Amino acid sequence: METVVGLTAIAVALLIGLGALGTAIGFGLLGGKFLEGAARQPEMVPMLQVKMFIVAGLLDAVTMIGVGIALFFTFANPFVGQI
Amino acid sequence: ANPEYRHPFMVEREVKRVGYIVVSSDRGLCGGLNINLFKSLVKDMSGYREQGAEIDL
Repeated sequence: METVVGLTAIAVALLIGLGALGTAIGFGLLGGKFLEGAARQPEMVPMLQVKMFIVAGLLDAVTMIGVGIALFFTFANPFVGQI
Repeated sequence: ANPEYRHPFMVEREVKRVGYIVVSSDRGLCGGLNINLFKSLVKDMSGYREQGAEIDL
């Protein structure tokens, strides 16, 4: 049984870690274009900020499916029942 | 297309100094060409002299 419990801790770390890595690089790309666009014309900032949050919902979609499943593997455990 | 930059020529500074480029002939035999021009130059220059502004030519 210790293999199933130990490999669940790694699965949780890979599932949260690969989401922490992708969201930080993915928003640093988008964020830089938002600051650049703000510098080109500060009159369009309120509109551009709303457009940035509209893309933020597509960018952080699947990374939260892994943070939810990882927090569901630390407290609950669907693999222990399967023996 | 590029609102981020405005060249100093495209923005007005409301201060007291002005410049003029005056075009005139080299030869004579003109039926009032330079006389009517200098009359208009002096008319507009006086508005700046009276407003306290300096002039370059």
